[PDB]
Amino acid sequence: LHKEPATLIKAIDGDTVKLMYKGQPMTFRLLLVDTPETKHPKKGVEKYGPEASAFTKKMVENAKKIEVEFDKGQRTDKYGRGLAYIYADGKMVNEALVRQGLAKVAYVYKPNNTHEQHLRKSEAQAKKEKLNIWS
Ligand SMILES: Cc1cn([C@H]2C[C@H](OP(=O)(O)O)[C@@H](COP(=O)(O)O)O2)c(=O)[nH]c1=O
Ligand SMILES: [Ca+2]
Repeated sequence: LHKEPATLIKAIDGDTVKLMYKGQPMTFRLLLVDTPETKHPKKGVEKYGPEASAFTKKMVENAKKIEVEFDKGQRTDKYGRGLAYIYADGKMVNEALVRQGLAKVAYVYKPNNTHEQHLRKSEAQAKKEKLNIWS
């Protein structure tokens, strides 16, 4: 996998952010995780939804550099959102969320699962420390 630069446009929620990529505005959906819903009515505003959003926001807004890393399978989901691992000053947002108990490992679709084990170890640690979601 290779990282490429992107510029923040706006953080939408814990797992969705709008970025300028290759000179174009796009919405990215974080690969392999799911932060609680703050938007869809069919879901409501789930617990930690707001916390997860704040965490991501803070993380991307305060970063010097943002980078996107596409996996080896499809790069967009059926809604047209780019599917990537996003890094803030070299720190993976996807993992930071899981490590804090602010997201669960979800939507594992081969071959897009290069960092699945890594994300899975962080999640177990978050679970064993009973953080947020796991509290
Ligand atoms: C993360 C991810 C989500 N999606 C789809 C699965 C879900 O579709 P459905 O809308 O049918 O549930 C949705 C989850 O996104 P959200 O958490 O943003 O709702 O996005 C993919 O297709 N591939 C992915 O890699
Ligand atoms: Ca979500």
